[PDB]
Amino acid sequence: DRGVNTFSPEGRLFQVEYAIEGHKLGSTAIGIQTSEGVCLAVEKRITSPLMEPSSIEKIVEIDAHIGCAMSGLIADAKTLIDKARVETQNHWFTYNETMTVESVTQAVSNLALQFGEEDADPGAMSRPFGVALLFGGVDEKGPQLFHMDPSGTFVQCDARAIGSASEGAQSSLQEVYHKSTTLKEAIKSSLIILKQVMEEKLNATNIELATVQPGQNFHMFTKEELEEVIKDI
Amino acid sequence: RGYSFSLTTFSPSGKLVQIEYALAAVAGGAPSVGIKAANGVVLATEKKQKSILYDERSVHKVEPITKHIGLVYSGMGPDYRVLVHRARKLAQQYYLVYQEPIPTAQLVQRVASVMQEYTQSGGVRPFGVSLLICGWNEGRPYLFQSDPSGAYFAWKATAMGKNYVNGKTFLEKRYNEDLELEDAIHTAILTLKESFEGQMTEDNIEVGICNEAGFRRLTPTEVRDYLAA
Amino acid sequence: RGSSAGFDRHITIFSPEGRLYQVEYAFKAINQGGLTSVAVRGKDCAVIVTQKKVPDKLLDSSTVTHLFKITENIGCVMTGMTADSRSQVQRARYEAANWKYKYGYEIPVDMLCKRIADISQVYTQNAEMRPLGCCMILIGIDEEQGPQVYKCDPAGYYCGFKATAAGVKQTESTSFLEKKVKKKFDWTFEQTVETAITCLSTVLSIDFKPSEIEVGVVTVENPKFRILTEAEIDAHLVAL
Amino acid sequence: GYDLSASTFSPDGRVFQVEYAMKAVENSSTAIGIRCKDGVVFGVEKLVLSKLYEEGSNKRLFNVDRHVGMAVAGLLADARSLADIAREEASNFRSNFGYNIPLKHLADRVAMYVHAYTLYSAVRPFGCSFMLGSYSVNDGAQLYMIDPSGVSYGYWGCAIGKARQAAKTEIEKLQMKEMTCRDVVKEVAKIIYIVHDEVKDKAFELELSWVGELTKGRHEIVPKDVREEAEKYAKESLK
Amino acid sequence: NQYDNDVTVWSPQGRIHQIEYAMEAVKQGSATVGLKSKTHAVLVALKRAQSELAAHQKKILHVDNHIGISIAGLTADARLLCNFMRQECLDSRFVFDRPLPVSRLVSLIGSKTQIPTQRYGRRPYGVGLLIAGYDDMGPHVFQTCPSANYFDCRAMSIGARSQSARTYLERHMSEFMQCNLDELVKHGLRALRETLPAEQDLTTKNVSIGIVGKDLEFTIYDDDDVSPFLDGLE
Amino acid sequence: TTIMAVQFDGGVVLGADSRTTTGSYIANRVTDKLTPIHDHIFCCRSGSAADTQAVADAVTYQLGFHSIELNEPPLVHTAASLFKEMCYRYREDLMAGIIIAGWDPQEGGQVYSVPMGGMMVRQSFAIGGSGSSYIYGYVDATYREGMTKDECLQFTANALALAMERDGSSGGVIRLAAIQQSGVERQVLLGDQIPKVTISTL
Amino acid sequence: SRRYDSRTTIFSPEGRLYQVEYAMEAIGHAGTCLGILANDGVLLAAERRNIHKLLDEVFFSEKIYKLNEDMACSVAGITSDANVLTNELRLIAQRYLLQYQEPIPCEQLVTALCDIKQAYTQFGGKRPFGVSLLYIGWDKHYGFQLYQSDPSGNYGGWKATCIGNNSAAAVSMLKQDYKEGEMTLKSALALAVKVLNKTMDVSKLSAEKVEIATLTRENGKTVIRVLKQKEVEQLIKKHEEEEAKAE
Amino acid sequence: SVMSYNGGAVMAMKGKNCVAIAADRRFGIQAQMVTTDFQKIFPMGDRLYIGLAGLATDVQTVAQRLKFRLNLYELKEGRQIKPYTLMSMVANLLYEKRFGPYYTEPVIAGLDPKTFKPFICSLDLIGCPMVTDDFVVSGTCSEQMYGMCESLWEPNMDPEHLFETISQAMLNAVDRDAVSGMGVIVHIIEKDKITTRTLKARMD
Repeated sequence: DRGVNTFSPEGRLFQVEYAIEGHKLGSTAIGIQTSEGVCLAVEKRITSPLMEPSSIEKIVEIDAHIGCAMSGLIADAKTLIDKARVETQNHWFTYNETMTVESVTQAVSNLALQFGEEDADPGAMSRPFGVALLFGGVDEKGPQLFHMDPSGTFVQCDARAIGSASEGAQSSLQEVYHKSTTLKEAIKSSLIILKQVMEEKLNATNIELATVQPGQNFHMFTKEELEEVIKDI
Repeated sequence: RGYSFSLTTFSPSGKLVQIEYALAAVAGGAPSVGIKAANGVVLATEKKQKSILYDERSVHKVEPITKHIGLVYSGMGPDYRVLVHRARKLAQQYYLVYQEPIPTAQLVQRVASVMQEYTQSGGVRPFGVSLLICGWNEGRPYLFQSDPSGAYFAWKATAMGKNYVNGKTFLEKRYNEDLELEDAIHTAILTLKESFEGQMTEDNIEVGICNEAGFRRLTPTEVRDYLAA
Repeated sequence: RGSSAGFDRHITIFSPEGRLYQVEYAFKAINQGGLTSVAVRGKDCAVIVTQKKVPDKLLDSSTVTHLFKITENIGCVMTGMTADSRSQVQRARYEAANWKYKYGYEIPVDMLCKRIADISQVYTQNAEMRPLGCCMILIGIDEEQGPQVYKCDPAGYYCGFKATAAGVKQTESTSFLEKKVKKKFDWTFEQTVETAITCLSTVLSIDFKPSEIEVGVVTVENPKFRILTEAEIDAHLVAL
Repeated sequence: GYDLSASTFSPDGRVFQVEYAMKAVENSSTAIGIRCKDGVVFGVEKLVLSKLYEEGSNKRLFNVDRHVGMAVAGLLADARSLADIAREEASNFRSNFGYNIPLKHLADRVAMYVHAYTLYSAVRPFGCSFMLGSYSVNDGAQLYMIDPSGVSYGYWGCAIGKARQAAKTEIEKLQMKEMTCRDVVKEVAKIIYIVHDEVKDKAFELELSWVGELTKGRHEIVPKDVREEAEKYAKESLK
Repeated sequence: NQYDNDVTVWSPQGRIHQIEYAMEAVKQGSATVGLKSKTHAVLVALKRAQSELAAHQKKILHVDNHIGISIAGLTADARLLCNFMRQECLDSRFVFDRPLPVSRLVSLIGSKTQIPTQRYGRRPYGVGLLIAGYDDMGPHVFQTCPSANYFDCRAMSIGARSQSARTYLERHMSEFMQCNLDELVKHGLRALRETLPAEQDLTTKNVSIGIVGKDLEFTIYDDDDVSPFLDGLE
Repeated sequence: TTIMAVQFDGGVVLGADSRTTTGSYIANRVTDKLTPIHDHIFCCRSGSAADTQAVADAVTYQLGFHSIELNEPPLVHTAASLFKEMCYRYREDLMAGIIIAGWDPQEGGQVYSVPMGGMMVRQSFAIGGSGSSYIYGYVDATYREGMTKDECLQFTANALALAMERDGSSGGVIRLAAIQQSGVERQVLLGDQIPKVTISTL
Repeated sequence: SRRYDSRTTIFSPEGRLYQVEYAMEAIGHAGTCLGILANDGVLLAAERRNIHKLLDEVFFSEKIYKLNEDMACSVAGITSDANVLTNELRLIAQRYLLQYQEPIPCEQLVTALCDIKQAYTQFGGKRPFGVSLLYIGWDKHYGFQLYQSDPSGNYGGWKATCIGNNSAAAVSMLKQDYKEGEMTLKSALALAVKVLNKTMDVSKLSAEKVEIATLTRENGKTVIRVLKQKEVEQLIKKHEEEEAKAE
Repeated sequence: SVMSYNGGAVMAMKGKNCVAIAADRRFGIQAQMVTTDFQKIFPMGDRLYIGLAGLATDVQTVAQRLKFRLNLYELKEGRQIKPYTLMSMVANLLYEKRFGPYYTEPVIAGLDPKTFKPFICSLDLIGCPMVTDDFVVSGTCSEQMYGMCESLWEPNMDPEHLFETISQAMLNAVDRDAVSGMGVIVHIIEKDKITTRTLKARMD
């Protein structure tokens, strides 16, 4: 009936309005920014006990100081991840220094809306992407956490939650968060809310957690340390 | 810059109705007739002008392609002209490569390939014309027919246009295999005469022949003598 | 009468009868302007006449012309849509110049007509564009035959004539000219201007003034295409 | 279903897309032109919507070349596109042939460009009409007018806009063939003030331009003293 | 009900519903305000309250040393336009070793914006702008539209509920020329205060302020750099 | 080759020889180096025969189209500008020195030089070709302002005879062309009618 | 434009491809063709569809199309598409021979053609070819073979298949009279004649409503030979005799 | 020179309803022999052969492209090609590479498929066809076999005398060439027979 580019009586871009609805059917993720680093955490949502749980990777590493956590169409997110990696490596090659979380979020947001079906390119996209992202990292100003939408609007947050239970996850994050946290209380509360909202039982193989801090690199939690933390809680 | 999708598609029963409709268009042209004899072929058409104002000499329906091939049509004239032009080009390319005159069967195959290309490309309709090809090579006369779809046959006596059913029903009876070219002309003319609704004249019809010496369309002075009998 | 199935009346595809309705509509577009042309060829001359009805008197009527020059010895008269006809005249001029450049001599009238006709046949086949809604008439002197008069149409059909007539009153304006090719070769002498003006006036009842027509001329004595002046037109009109 | 494309004849042989792009013009504010012995004079009733804008915004008189003016009516974005095309046409002509382009040739070139947008489904026709005007010691004054369909005729005075009916009716009672620009300018001011509606539209701006022998063949804008006097005369005449 | 989908279809009234809808998109955004005096031009914007936790936005961007803009509408399209304007100014300085006139910049922007509105399978840029610059001829407050026509104005406000700011502006335009910079900016903040509902007053982190002038480049004022301007609005 | 043209009040006069060589052999001895570009415009050709023929043809075609669509006779300046455009675009592949002369209702007779390089200039009289270098002093000492048609014809014939009697690549007959508002005039000065100048004896 | 598009290359609400489903039904009504594999060679046997008296039998066959020195095929469906496919097959075989200086194997030929048939169902906007093919051949590795393709673009090796009209009953009766490994060429001809005699609605065969080709190896050479009318008549007489004798 | 880099010598002669073609076997590089069984004559048809001389890589390439095109032609038309038609096709193939050409000079010899009338012809590197009525040569000892054929040739010869003459010519021609030899093979294309022979030559 319509084309892909078609405003509505409210100027809304139907296809983007649908790609946004494609996100309320994903598994919840959570990021939180502290004065000592950032932490990301996402539910794995295992289907049946025959599926290997070490094969669900929803928190990848963009560079030695930036990590990403996605939700939506994990098949779509991979081109974005690849292009972000390539851009960071190009910036290193040219300027002999590390890129910034702001610049990476901005360069990735410029691929959104670049779709169409006539006089676009030799091989071009035919629809918008269906993935929301969450970047974290440290740079010359400290820990930062950004958020990206399929429309191409990126913001800077300190505690954001994306997914199918976010309208309930933020209602607790806004009460829990304060400007005087430490990363440890951050991790504890980020686990408590997950447990609060999930459908299964929060054990040490159906979740994921990583952290970046001014001293170290991007580091993923182990089934040893993770288990200890869960048990400790 | 042009459409890229097909305009001819399959139907729930497997038909191609655009080709069926191009055939319905062909079924409403003017009658054509071809008859292969022991030493030549004969093409005969109905060139009936709308009114006396039209200058008859300017436009012809029986055209040559090389020194030994000629064809007629039924259907749509503006499409017939495109087909004639491309057939002439095809014959010239063959002669350029092989330094030999093209045979009638190769000519018909290449023309039918073009007509088939116009059933599966993007944003075009099929031709609304069927052809009747004539030729002579290696001591033998040929006579083919090409359809709007791209399928060609080989005949001894056929008929196109309006009233083709009765045309071939009458054509089957008289046809002999020993028939000379001069006595075949009478049958070709007579077949046309069955459905004319008028009076025959040296400007109502066109007639072309092809024998050992090449293709040529008869002149009205000769059509007069042939019509006298 | 003729049924329809699908997108028949919107694009150039066959109807269940093989009729191409979208080309029968450009013929009706021809009758939109509201003019009428008449061309007559004689034993040594070809003549064009054209109605000249300007709407009201603020236009510079020295610019409202339906007569055009293609080469020195070829002239033309259009009927139908104005901008379409301008584009067709430009195309004919380019074709006529390219022929001379390629082959060293001047293009004949029938060759030019056939070129324009096969250019239009393509609009009848591809579906992304529309046919041009205009007719064309050409005249000229052939060094071998003499006077020639040809006419195209939006379908790609390009017959040749003894005396044509295109426009709104085509049928009756040709029914009149039918009766006069009986004898005397339709007055085959330089005064076929009389025949043309009479045929244009008989079914219009205007008895035109000295400036509501345009006439053009080619002759065997002088081959170039000339446009006769108002005084010359007036003298013929006065004689009538 | 015949109203959606410029590649579909109606069952009666019409093109409704061009017919609609013409309504687009048939409801826009009026502009007139008057040819004279010495030269041409353009005049447009420029509408001021709100106080906030600076006077001088949304000009409708351009300079296509150093001897050609231009007045527009309709969608101003399409108008600016056409003005760039015309500037392009004149500059190429001078670089090819070494002298200035005739108005007859320019109008022919721009009308062909406009008409090319009336045949295909991939584009839409322009929604603006315009007038040209020049002056050359060779051919004197000139005046043309191109439509959204691409037709271009020569005139003595034209009235594109919404009040074309009332504008043309009053301009025909003028005897322009003997007047001069100084004597025409006043008439343009008067007729525009007459045709102007002062109910729907409350306030309007007036700008004028001319090209003739007094400007040595260069298109200009009417100086401020002449304009003030013209406005006063028009007001006095109106009562 | 068949003319409201493509940008190359006229209605029986000679209108383009697609271009219309793309304008109704621009009305969704938060209001902005611009105005100019004898020697300075000023932009002031209202950063919208997105949520209880996120840093608000970026609504004013540098284009060049003398030009700055402020957007309302699709931010992706807005920064796509900003990149083109930046390249235009850079190209200018490379070829002629001088700056660009704001008028010629806006000409290029309009000519670029118009092309999409005519071809098949394309859509208009859904973003309105407000440009401010300084040149040989003084300040300029141009404004653009999704339909490619642009305007020139003494003072203009775009966004949702900007009708009240526009009324205040015209009602007080009588003194913008003579007024000083401090006086000029306050006139802007009052006008911007007009569009806000009853439950909210300007604070110190939901407003931005841009300034360009005679002896001064384009500058943006941060969260607590706008404090010297909001001290008197009683 | 020795081509020449001089300007008088009402039109110009053109002239040329007729010999086409190949090294030291005469391939054609009745060549016609004056070609009509339009009804009232001509051009003299020197240099490479194939180049000059091709450029004359292209310019002829362009100018005919231009004039038929503008609906008036064209200008000598327009012809010279088309020549200059082509000669400058292909300046490294072509070898052509042209002289354009004609008549237009707006300025009458003009003469334009386009030497190899693609530069344009208006002149009162112009000489070009391989043998033109032998008569520079003669045209400098003989020209006088405001001459008539017969004096121009005599001037051109004498200069061309002096060039042909010294240049080894020139000879044959003289071809003249006076162009005016009436039409074109072509004559040949062959054999014994070549104006003989006295050769020193003893 | 989008209004006139017909969308030939999309999925159905149940995972089907409607254009291919309709081309298969087109191929459903064509002339009967049948193949049979044996110990010493393969054979094809088609049915003549155009039987008009006024025709001409200039060609050595109507539906055979020798593709190479070792292979041959036969078609059912649309002749116009069949011609394109046959030209393509010849070009593929010659390109293989040019690159390797050996003849091509039959499975490689069939594969390279089915790729082209498949690329018409996934992108391009065109319609697909409405043609089914049978192939016969001989190569170094596997000897006598017999394949079959279809509009979608998938093939398969067989021992006795049949396409066209009433191919269902043809295969049904083929299953009960074919015995693997013991069939010779003569028993193959007998079974082919006796299957064609029934699966054709006419009263009895005519030796001109049929068309028969074989393939053998003789003296290290492949021979592809179309049988003649007299041979076919003799075979029909033999079939008539034995069948009559039983009852 | 490039066409003297591998050596070679081809020869064709015409008789009374019979043709004969011959070549040498040596394959070598500038001054050193590698093998002695190189093939330079190719069976394009039932009674239609072609012989190639020059650069050996181009000999092989041109033979393979020609076989490509001839297979396609005989499958499309339905019959065998004629000697005259084959010559035109080869000339077209060689002229397609007018700039950057193959270094090979072909020779054709066949019998008319319906009149059994002989045919000999040779082409130059660019595709210039010259048809003769006595004999053609090509290779590095062209002048030597010219001198032999002009003296030994007679009109209306039998196959026996034709074989004797072509063999006696090739032997003495290549006995005076440094980069040709190692044996000679002779094909005799009669009406119903094609006899092949190998002569005993010198191996130095």
